[PDB]
Amino acid sequence: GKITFYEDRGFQGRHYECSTDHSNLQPYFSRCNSVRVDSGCWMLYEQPNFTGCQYFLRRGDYPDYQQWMGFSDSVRSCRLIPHSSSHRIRIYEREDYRGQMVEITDDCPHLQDRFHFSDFHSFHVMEGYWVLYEMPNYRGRQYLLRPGEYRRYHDWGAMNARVGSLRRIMDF
Repeated sequence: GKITFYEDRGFQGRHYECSTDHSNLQPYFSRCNSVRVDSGCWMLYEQPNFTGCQYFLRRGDYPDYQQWMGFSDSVRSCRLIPHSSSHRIRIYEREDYRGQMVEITDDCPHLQDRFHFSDFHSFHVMEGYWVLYEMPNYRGRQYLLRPGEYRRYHDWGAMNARVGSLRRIMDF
């Protein structure tokens, strides 16, 4: 993967070219107002050590932070997401994998309108990498889901349980 961060919008100012995970981008730039993703899928984080607001970016140009649904120009850590040939997630109605469950291997732009139940509080990522979104149609706060278990919203870095859609991460 290759991503370039720029301090000013429109791909101006101090820039940093990156091809790896970084827990601390502050030595290389103090603000990020535009990005060019040359290759790969990336999760950016507002704060160091993969904390704070999260943003999913893939191949393409982002001339302003609003284009990655940024809450500000802060980017202080990043993950290159590895390739997934398959995606499988279990979605549960209640915390700790209780209540109704559905198992999917595709994207879901609207959780509420699609299944047999109406509430979504825990997830088991069986295969691949996903982005969980606060609102329908892949909008709002974003949370990376990696293979593994998410018993309640704190496990996915949320400050509350609001969710609305789910997208597989695939190359771009």
